[PDB]
Amino acid sequence: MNLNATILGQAIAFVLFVLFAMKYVWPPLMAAIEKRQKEIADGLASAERAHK
Amino acid sequence: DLDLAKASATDQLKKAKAEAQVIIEQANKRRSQILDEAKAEAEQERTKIVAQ
Repeated sequence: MNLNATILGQAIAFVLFVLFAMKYVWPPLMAAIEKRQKEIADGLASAERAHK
Repeated sequence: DLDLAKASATDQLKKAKAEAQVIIEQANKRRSQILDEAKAEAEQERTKIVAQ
């Protein structure tokens, strides 16, 4: 079919989109989930210490 | 609930301290009673002996 220089342009485009997601998108996301988990587990700890 | 646990715990500890104070005070009262009654009893029996 039409194997084209488009394939190489799109390889560079693939790695560029990977880089954009790698630098800007993904790094800022991790913290929220851990904070929300922490504020639920500490309550179970508090109940245990009340009983103790 | 943990706040309630701490409050009741402090109340109970202070109550135990007050009970300890009262109990040891009665111990001291008993000691004074025993000492002075022993002195009086000794004198009573001695006076009886010389009368005899």
